[PDB]
Amino acid sequence: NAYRQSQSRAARLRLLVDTGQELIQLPPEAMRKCVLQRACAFVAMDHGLLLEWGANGVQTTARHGSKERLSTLADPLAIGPQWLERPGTHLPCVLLLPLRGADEGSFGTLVLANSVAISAPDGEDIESLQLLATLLAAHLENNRLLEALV
Amino acid sequence: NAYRQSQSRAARLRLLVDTGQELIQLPPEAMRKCVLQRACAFVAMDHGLLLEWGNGVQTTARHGSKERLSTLETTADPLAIGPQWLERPGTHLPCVLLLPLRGADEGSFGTLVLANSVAISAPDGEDIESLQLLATLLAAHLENNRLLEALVARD
Amino acid sequence: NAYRQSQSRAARLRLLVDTGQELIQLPPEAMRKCVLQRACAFVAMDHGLLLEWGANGVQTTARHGSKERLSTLADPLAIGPQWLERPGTHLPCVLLLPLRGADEGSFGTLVLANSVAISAPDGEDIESLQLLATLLAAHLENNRLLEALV
Amino acid sequence: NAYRQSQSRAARLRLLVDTGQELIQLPPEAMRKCVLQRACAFVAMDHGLLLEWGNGVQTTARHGSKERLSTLETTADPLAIGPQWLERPGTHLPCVLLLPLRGADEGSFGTLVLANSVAISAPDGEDIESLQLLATLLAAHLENNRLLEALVARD
Repeated sequence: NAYRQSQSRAARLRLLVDTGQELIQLPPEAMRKCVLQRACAFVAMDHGLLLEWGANGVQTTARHGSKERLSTLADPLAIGPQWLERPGTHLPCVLLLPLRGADEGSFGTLVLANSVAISAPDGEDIESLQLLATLLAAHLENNRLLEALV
Repeated sequence: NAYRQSQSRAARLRLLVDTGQELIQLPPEAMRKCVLQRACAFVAMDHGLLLEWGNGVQTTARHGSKERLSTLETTADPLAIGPQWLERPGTHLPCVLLLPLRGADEGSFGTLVLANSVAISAPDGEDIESLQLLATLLAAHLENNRLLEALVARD
Repeated sequence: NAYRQSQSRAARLRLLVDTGQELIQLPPEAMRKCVLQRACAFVAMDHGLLLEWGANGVQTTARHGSKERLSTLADPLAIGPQWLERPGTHLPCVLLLPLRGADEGSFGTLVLANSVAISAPDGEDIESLQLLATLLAAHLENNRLLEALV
Repeated sequence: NAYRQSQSRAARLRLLVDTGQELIQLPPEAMRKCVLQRACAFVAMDHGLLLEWGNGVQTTARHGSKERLSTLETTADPLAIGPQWLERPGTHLPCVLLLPLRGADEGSFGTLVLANSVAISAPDGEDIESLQLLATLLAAHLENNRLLEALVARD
């Protein structure tokens, strides 16, 4: 269907351009919250987390949606996206997007989660979210390097 | 197509110059309705509202059925820079465009919210950019009014 | 000529959208400098000033190009644009764009000036610059009201 | 036209996803040439350069005749937010598009400068927005490299 493809392509492009222009203007805490919110909204998922480690110990640096439900839910060796179905739980569907930096594996992960079972985002939507995750990862790392130099 | 793009660009300029000129002339309630109505028409989106916050979020203008408009979340979004296109499949308003209002003061103090009853592709980027500027023009004028009112309240 | 019109319309639209999105993100001093620079570049004029008064006495709050040449050059009752030819001078052509606020007349003016005689910008270019001047004027006034409330 | 806009949007996405993927793989000099070449091709602009500053402004990549490129001003523009389209009638490069580079650090530290030897209309807004994001992707990666180099220099 060309209309659904048409819609698909536009939504992806707007996500990238809109999130990118905002991300580079915001201070670190706001940035992480806002990228997470925009990522979640793109796939219509009602919860999310940004997790970061190795600054080993996992820290939640942004959250979207119920903290109780999100507590009901970190692989530093992961590099690829993963869609998890979790039948009969409070967050039945979860998308994991590893944040990759200077070392092997990942130093964090974007976690997008939904309170209702839903379809996995399609391959092309994941590819766009991965591009965005690369930009976020670079800014997370750069902010850490900036602080190390200070 | 060169001709079509030139003609679309003329339409964007008319929207901006004509509405920007008129905002100067109008009282705040009239400004809000004018911008919302014109913005909705410009991109053929059949619903819209304007949200403003400082108590809490207030809906200051509406276009289209109040019933469907009620289904939209109305959260303050002071951090927002630039637009957001949202797909909300299966809902009463499956497509939504957010255009923040930001003046001279720190933070966005409102959002122009356009919405459509059926799934459509996001409007052309330069339509979106024009609507974002129209929101910015509205914001400057609404903020001016607020600030002058606040200053007269101060005595 | 449809191509020159095509070019004309695009340049005007980009000016408005680009200047507007930047203006609302910048602190007051930067804002005034950047709107002036963008205005000047739009009409390919190599000098400019932003003048403000009534905070009566005229203050230069942004400048573009040679301060010496600009010294070689304020009506608070003016409201319309004006193109001045000044034959045999250091700045042979000048565009004045009054900044209108809460009172009759203007509280400032954008001055765009060129070191070489050139054609006046066309009516449509002036109309776009006037729209931009209205946005700038509102922000100048709002910044003053903000300070008055503080 | 719906079909044409969908196809243009596919081309913008390819540019972004494909180039963004490749930036990860490449050394800094290669990153700069790749983005400049692809950006110029994408909007059919026959010249370009990349400017970066911290001594002073340095031209770090070029595309097209160095002779015509020399005619462009090379001033640091740390305050710039978003693009700028310039008409420079009668010059060697009568049309110029500026796309700032901004990372995590305060201020823009460079500009992608695209330019054309003949007057053309500004590219479509969503082409411009895509090129601006490509500059942003480049910036993040160039800044990362700079910062890691600065940190190894620190011992």
